[PDB]
Amino acid sequence: MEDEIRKAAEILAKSKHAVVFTGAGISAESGIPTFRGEDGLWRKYDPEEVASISGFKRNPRAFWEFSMEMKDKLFAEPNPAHYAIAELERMGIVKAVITQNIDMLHQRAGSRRVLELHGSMDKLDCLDCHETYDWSEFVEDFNKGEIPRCRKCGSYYVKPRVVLFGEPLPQRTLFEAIEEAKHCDAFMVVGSSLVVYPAAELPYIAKKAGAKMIIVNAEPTMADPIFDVKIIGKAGEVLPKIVEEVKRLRSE
Ligand SMILES: NC(=O)c1ccc[n+]([C@@H]2O[C@H](COP(=O)([O-])OP(=O)(O)OC[C@H]3O[C@@H](n4cnc5c(N)ncnc54)[C@H](O)[C@@H]3O)[C@@H](O)[C@H]2O)c1
Ligand SMILES: NC(=O)c1cccnc1
Ligand SMILES: [Zn+2]
Ligand SMILES: [Zn+2]
Repeated sequence: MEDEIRKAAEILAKSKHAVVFTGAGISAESGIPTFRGEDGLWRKYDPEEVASISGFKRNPRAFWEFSMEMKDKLFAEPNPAHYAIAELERMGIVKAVITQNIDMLHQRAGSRRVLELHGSMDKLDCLDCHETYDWSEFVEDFNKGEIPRCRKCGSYYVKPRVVLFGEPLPQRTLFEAIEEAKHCDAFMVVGSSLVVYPAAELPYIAKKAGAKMIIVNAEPTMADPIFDVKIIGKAGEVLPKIVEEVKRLRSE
């Protein structure tokens, strides 16, 4: 059973307002590659021109062609980990999910409260005429290698609602996440290296507030010491185990 998974369930089974923070690691088992080798990535492309709002206004194609070359799974679906977290919310334990991912796999899995720190691929906006579109109107053409283009004014500046270099983090969502970390009674990290703000700081904020800390990651992080329970392994495998044990403790 492993003492780690049991204690995690022991903690969750006792909390009425738990919060889950997730990073790229929770979507690896869905087919979406993590941020591994980001250093090298910036050796092939100028981050300023292909991934900043400034480079986007200067030439939209750089961003889109850059995305086409790197984006792998466009029709990925939530894996067991996402569902486990949605089941936890239905059970009255998890009250919120804070994620850095832009894949929306938490919502598609049933989570009702998802705070997206880096935005998402849900919608796009034409910067010239202000038409808005759902990612679904372009997905197929994009997978065929076609740069999205406004169907109303024909502009090529159709920007997705994700945070790019040079623009601020969504303040109000960030505000809600921090408040979340301050009043939760259990804070669990899943698939995040916790290296950069806000991922790197939210755990410490919840820790100061008195929350019980749990982490499930494939590799250790520098924040591991503050966690009450830390599990090494895959989210898609560990999460469903924890939920089962919580149900067992509940019905007993
Ligand atoms: N400049 C830097 O030095 C640096 C380093 C790391 C991250 N970052 C930034 O951090 C942000 C993303 O952070 P993040 O934490 O979401 O992504 P991340 O890629 O940094 O971390 C994902 C974590 O998931 C773990 N993981 C992989 N597969 C897993 C699985 N199946 N189950 C559970 N865990 C698994 C990994 O071991 C890793 O620690 C980006 O903005 C990125 O640019 C920057
Ligand atoms: N899961 C994700 O949304 C994601 C986004 C960008 C890079 N790696 C993972
Ligand atoms: Zn337009
Ligand atoms: Zn809350």
